[PDB]
Amino acid sequence: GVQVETISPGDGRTFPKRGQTVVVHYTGMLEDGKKFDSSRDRNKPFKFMLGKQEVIRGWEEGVAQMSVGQRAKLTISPDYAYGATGHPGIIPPHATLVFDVELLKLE
Ligand SMILES: C=C[C@H]1CN(Cc2ccccn2)C(=O)[C@@H]2CCC[C@H]1N2S(=O)(=O)c1cc(Cl)cc(Cl)c1
Repeated sequence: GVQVETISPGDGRTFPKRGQTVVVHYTGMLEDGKKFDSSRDRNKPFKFMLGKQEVIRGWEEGVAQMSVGQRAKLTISPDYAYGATGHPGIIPPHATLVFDVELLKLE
């Protein structure tokens, strides 16, 4: 599954739901490894629409637990990320992922 651990608090009121456009900054890391990607490298925020399965399941379930303004750590098991296959060259097989996510706004 996905574990959500808060780093810094959001508004405690505005939590995204299916069909909303969520704007975030994030860093993605392998558990027991290093960073593999971040939004903040280019500084252009990452945008996605919740509940359209355009991001991994752990994001779908974990970002839905975040409110606007919040920064949280998401720990995502392989079955909620990229499973047995991964994405060779960036995410290995059977990888647990850790993300530092900051939910900026709904757009
Ligand atoms: C590239 C940005 C996305 C990619 N996706 C969607 C997705 C789309 C197609 C293939 C793999 N993943 C995702 O679901 C998640 C979570 C949202 C932020 C980013 N990733 S990510 O795990 O950091 C990532 C980032 C990058 Cl550069 C490549 C991969 Cl294969 C995965």
